[PDB]
Amino acid sequence: TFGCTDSPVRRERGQKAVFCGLTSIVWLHRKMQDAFFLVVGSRTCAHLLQAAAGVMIFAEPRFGTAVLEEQDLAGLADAHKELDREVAKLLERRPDIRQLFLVGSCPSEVLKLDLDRAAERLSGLHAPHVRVYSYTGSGLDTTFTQGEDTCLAAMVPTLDTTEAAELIVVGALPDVVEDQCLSLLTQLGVGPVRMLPARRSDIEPAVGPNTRFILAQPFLGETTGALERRGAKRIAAPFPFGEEGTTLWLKAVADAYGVSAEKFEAVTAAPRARAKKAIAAHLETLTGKSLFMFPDSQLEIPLARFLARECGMKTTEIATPFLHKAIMAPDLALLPSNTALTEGQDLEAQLDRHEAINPDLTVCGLGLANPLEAKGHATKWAIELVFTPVHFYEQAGDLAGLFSRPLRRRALLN
Amino acid sequence: TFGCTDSPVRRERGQKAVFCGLTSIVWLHRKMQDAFFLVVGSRTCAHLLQAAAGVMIFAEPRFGTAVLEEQDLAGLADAHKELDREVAKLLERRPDIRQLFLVGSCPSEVLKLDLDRAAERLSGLHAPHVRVYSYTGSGLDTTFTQGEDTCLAAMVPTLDTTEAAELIVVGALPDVVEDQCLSLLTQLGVGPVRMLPARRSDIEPAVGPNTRFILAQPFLGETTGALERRGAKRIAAPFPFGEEGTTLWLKAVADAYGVSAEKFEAVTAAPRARAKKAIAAHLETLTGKSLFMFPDSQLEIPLARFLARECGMKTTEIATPFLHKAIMAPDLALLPSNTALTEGQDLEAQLDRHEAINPDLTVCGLGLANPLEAKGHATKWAIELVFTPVHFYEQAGDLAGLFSRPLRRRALLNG
Amino acid sequence: MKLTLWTYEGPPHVGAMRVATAMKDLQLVLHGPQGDTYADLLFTMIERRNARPPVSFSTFEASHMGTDTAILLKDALAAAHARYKPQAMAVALTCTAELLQDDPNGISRALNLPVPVVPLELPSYSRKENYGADETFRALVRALAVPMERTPEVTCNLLGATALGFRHRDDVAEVTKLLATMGIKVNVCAPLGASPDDLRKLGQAHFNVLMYPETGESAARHLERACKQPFTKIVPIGVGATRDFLAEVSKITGLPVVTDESTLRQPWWSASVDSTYLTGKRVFIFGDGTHVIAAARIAAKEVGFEVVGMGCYNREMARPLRTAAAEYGLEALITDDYLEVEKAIEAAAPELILGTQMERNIAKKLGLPCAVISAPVHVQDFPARYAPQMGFEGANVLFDTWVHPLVMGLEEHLLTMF
Amino acid sequence: MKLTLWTYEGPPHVGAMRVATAMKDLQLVLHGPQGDTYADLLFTMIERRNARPPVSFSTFEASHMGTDTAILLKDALAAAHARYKPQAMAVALTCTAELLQDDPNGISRALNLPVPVVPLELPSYSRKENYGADETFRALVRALAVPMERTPEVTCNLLGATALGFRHRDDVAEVTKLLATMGIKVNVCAPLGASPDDLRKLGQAHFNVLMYPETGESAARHLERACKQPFTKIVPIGVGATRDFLAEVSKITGLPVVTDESTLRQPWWSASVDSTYLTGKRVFIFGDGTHVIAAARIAAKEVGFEVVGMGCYNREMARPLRTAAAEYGLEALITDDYLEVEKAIEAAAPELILGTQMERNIAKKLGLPCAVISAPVHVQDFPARYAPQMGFEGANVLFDTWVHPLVMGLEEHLLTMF
Ligand code: PMR
Ligand code: PMR
Ligand code: SF4
Ligand code: SF4
Repeated sequence: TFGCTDSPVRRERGQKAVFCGLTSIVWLHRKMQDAFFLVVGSRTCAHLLQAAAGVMIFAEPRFGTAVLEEQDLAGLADAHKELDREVAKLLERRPDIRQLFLVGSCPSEVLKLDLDRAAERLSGLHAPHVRVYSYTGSGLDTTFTQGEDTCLAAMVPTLDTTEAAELIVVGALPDVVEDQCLSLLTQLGVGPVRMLPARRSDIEPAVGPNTRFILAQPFLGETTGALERRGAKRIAAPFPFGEEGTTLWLKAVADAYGVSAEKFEAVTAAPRARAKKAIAAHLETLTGKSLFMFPDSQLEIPLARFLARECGMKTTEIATPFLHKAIMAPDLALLPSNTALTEGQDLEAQLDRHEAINPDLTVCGLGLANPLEAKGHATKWAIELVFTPVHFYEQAGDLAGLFSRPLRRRALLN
Repeated sequence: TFGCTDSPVRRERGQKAVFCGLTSIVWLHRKMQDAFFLVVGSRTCAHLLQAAAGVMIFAEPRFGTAVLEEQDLAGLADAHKELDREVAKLLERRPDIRQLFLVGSCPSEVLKLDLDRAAERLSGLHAPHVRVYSYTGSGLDTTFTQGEDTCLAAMVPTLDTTEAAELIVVGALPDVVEDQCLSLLTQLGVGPVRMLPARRSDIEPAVGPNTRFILAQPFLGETTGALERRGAKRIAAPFPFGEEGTTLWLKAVADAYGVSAEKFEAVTAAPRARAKKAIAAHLETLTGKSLFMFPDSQLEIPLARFLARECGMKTTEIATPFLHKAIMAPDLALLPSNTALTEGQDLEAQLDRHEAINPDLTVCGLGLANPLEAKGHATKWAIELVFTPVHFYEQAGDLAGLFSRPLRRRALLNG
Repeated sequence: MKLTLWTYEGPPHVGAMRVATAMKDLQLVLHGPQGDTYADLLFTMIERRNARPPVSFSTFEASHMGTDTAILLKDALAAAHARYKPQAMAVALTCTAELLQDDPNGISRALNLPVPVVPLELPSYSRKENYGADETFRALVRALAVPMERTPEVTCNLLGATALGFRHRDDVAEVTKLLATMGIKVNVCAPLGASPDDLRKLGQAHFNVLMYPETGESAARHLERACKQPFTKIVPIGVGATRDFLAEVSKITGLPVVTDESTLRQPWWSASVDSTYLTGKRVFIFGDGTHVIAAARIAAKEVGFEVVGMGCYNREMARPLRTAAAEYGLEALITDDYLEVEKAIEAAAPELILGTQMERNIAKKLGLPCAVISAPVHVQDFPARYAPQMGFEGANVLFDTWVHPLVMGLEEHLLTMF
Repeated sequence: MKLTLWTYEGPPHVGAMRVATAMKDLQLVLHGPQGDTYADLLFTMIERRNARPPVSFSTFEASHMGTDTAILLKDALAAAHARYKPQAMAVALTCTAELLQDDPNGISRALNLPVPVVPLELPSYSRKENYGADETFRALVRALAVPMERTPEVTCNLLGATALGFRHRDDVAEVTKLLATMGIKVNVCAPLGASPDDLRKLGQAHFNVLMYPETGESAARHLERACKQPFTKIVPIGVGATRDFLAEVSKITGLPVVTDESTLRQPWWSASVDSTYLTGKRVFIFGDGTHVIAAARIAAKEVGFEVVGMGCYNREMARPLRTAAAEYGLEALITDDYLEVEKAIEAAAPELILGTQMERNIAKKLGLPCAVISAPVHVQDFPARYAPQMGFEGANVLFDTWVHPLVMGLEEHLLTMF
């Protein structure tokens, strides 16, 4: 009745309608104050970033694209020299940049520009004031949120060493969410706890053989691997979405740090009740409604789990761009047994399945949202789940509200 | 060729298209910082003030209307204890007001509300923090700028007495204009000098048998009379419009205070050449152009004089709501002798004369402007002349520009 | 006495002026002091009309009071007629002339002009602008309108459009289109565009479209008695209300409702995911009764706002507003006092204000988004461009207008988690 | 490498999508990576479309590169034809696919589909969006348009209107009205609303109306050679340019110019006394060549502004702009670099900016009034309401639009002396 542990997931390739990992810069540059994100790509990549950024593009943001010119398209050694000239020119103008990320794209990768080596040589040149990294955000390699994962993983080898037994919470979270997380954990008697990424380059967490980490976000497979390579040990947990997800997440940390059951219960009791109450306000519209999720971000399984178990929704097909088995285990074990799971996408085939199901609410991207609405399908646009505070207790009702809203609007307008 | 001293002026009456003196509150309240202007009138009077004030009405202005209700019209209705209630309530929440003006309107006057009596009663009740005055701004009594005159005149009997021989410059001028005037007179060695009205209620000028005053605005006949009753003597002068107007006005003060010719010419030479050069930028468009002025404000004669003498314009009919002969004598002596002068108005007859003249530029109100534009007549809307710094040397170019602008727009838009 | 800074409506004689100025070949003569011509500027400047309003004042002042005031009125009536040769005239008192004892009816009858002079009774101390317009138009229709045989084809009159009416120009154009698509032509649009002789031919229409109850209600009721003409009770502002209006017209005439919806874009704009952030946004609504009632329905049922306040300044529309407000679980705010509107807005803490030019400024003061839905209005809300509030294009216009002041989805999401 | 934050135009394949999405019954297949479908959102979100664009991508990714990429393009063409049964298809390369060795022409010929598959040459590292659309439409006209008999009635084609075009929807409607008044009907409007079959019958039109040079100039020049059809050189934005356009059309057809100006209000609005304070307002103008040339004439000759800067981001319009700018005594600013636009604005210190969405944001930082006259543009500039830039209603819309951000005459006089 509950448990998708052994559910056969449909793995699917074909036409896809997803974002590349470049899009991660849009939220990363806001969290990471000392950082600049320089894409090496074409006008296409620049055009994506500006359309994605919206009003952000006019807010003097800490990102840009070194757009490939015709002369850059042949002769690898010359292209590397041009990149260095372009970086030297940017850095010379911008003393405030302490972290520079060289971001890989489809054009740079087909050109086989070794940005990993460029980062290595640029770090050596511009040390100690500017550390430069390299990671891929290309559509060939990443989908949407995986851009955060490749970014954070690039920082890990370079983090300071320590023998301290500290906690690292991994994932870029809204400041309010991050603050609540630190508070709850401090109340539980666990510390010091640091965040990856930090808000500044001079306060990144150190890592060593006694470090524990826990993922706040499901899409962090590479970063997990890199942390494990440094000796860090992961705390397995469902993702902190809703009252139940948050409790189970904090409980895993508590159990790992030997926190008493009485202490856990006393710190967690009030915020738990407040979360369940906030959610209850959205139960009437949400309960019994069929849910369908197109793949976008890897938040699908944890959010499907939250919506079924806490909001009474019925799952139909729940699709994800990538499913990390070990990381997704705790959530899969709670996901209702009926759920049809998909990894990847064959767009037209998936759209045919969608129409046959005729789901009450469809989570999908902005390329699908309006066309689906026009066909009489109520939608919930997927990007909002990455651009709203949605983790932990205080945001549990707001999260439910994100899904009740489009159904309430539909009813309101007819 | 110049001089309209003995020109017959047409005294015309009938339908008029002019503002009542209530409209003067719109600029008066900005100048007089600790004053409040309370019209006793109808919704018509509040409607006018709101329309006139535009953006100002939303800036919590220092004016209002005690609007008469049906109950206030009755022969047993104590509208005076109603009015006292109204001002007590107004002053209760407004300790910033040191001067309250009870402004008469057509309804208050036809009803025969004694606002003068009310002002004395109420200033006794609210002494020494607020002095309350009474004047008429009604359409029955006053036209447009004459409301400034009736306001200032009401303040005069109340001014401190002095034996001092000081100068009062009369007329509410923009701050920048007032500072320039004050600077030039200080440079000439004349002083000390004060403005009526002052910026605040505690620095109003004193008046006495040795006081001199000069008018900066032509519409100040009643204030002139009131000051002369306190024993003060006027300095006659053309109005300080343009380079020539301003020199003559300054020279009159210079001559009055025994200022030498050497010092006058030295203080005055640089500002003068600067003004004359600023005017020349507008000469090509303005020269030879015929001018017609409808009556609105009493600035018509002095502005017509400036446009003919300094801008090469040709007068046709120049009309004014009121022509104070003594005050306007200097400007009239300088007006081109061909000028047809009119005091008052019969709107349809005056529009008929306008039509037959077919003048190049017509100064008129906002009620006539667009209608006249639609008949092919280039207009210069008259209100702007009270709502722009136009007096003295520094603004002489800007003043010429007010008149060249509509002619240049017409050319720019018709090829 | 009432301490007054802002007034939503002028005196009733201004309403008379906007019936006269709406019409052609009619001269209105107001018994009034010199100075009251300030109202002409409303028409020449705000509506930017290219001609002087067909209105003149007797222009009494201090030197011609007493027995002269009655003579000045006589002369004004005589001179207006000789010069302009109108098909009919109207005579009325200004607020100051109401305190006098001159009789415009007796004065006008003794003059014995070859055309009708219609005397108007406008109580200036108890009534306001909208009543002035409604009563002037009614008095003129009762003087001129006459029973006639119906037009061979189905026709209606349009009633209530005036000079200085908020979007009256384009509402007339848009409503005419709505009716033409159903095979219904307009007989007379009145007062706007109509002459006294057009008012004489009002009775040959099959029914009346009551465009604006505040300026057409009384004439609509008279024409129902005199000419046995039904008039529409639904004002076609909003998609729903436009549909109900057409169903109403259909019942009156027996003609099927036909629509051209090829450029109706508001429903899809509102249904698109771009608009989901608009759900439950708290809106305060103020203005005249007609426009407030219409706006609340669009807000709640078409755009998906939560209506959190509803009121009007004209208590002539208080009954239907109270009835409308109750549908939203709200008590109607009936007041002409802007300070009381300001208090109600602050108490309701809305995210959007729909109202008058006064509410535009209250909204500025409070740092709140605002759109104009109703007179009183400034020059900008008399646009050069096609800008109806009525019908299907009006729904398009209203959608764009209301969402404009609101920061957009993306911006909202950046101003919370960053 | 060229450091880029803001880009005025996207890549050429987005221009191809603008043509394909404008059309009906045409499937575009783009050889491109997973992720490039972001451009779909331009049409679904900004232009607010109710269907998926008729554009599919081969969707190659790291695990399926090499000899698979060619297979993927083949499968994408086959699948798009089998599912949608279009009348024709187009195939092009994304920027990334340009770096690959796959031959779209060779692959499509080896599939041997029942319909034409038109290969497109879009150089993504040297050219941009507008060229992509201009070229795509040209290639389609080259493939489909044939010599024909002329229609018995005088008809024309409208050329250059696309999806994601700034006021293309309403410009099309307004230009159509202008032509109908002269007795000229539209044969085919293309690309917007046209099917591949409509393009086959382009030849029967007497002449072509080039609505937008940046997106239709090449197809206009081809049709002059192939179908002997003259095309109009004057773009009807502004009263004067509309009159010049109508006289131009008059020479082509021999038909006299007939105008309906019953609703043309901009000239009177501009002539009215309310507008006198607009004289000499210093205006800086930026955007695409067409809209900047048109705006400068209105600014100077119709509104009375002084034009203090003129520029465009699209080098295809550099010469016509230089020519136009010299008439104002100006050097045209030719740049795609918003930082250069910002500097030129700062040096000119204008009182008003007419530009794109970027200029609106430059103006905000500088605290300057700004109105939008050209793409790139946000969702608000794709309105529900009627909002042409062309013809007589366009002139109305443009007058209201440009004057709105400016502080009014009265408020100006309050600066100032108080
Ligand atoms: C790259 C294409 C693209 C386009 C054309 C839009 C339009 C648009 N995106 Mg945006 N958006 C694009 C992409 C993205 N958006 C993103 C974010 C975003 C948010 C959070 C939101 C949004 C929105 C929009 C909107 C609505 C208007 C606006 O709020 O600016 C457009 C036209 C807006 C909305 O109402 O969605 C339903 C909203 O809340 N976008 C992100 C996050 C990385 C991306 C990549
Ligand atoms: C009493 C009626 C009335 C009306 C309806 C308007 C409208 C109007 N007055 Mg105003 N104006 C009125 C009167 C007055 N105006 C006054 C002032 C004034 C100025 C300085 C200006 C102005 C103007 C206007 C305008 C134009 C729009 C605006 O500036 O707000 C309207 C509609 C405006 C203009 O462009 O005039 C050509 C301008 O610069 N008014 C004054 C000074 C006491 C009065 C009495
Ligand atoms: S003319 Fe008389 S009634 Fe009219 S606004 Fe002026 S004071 Fe009031
Ligand atoms: S990285 Fe690849 S998928 Fe993303 S915008 Fe650039 S070319 Fe497109």
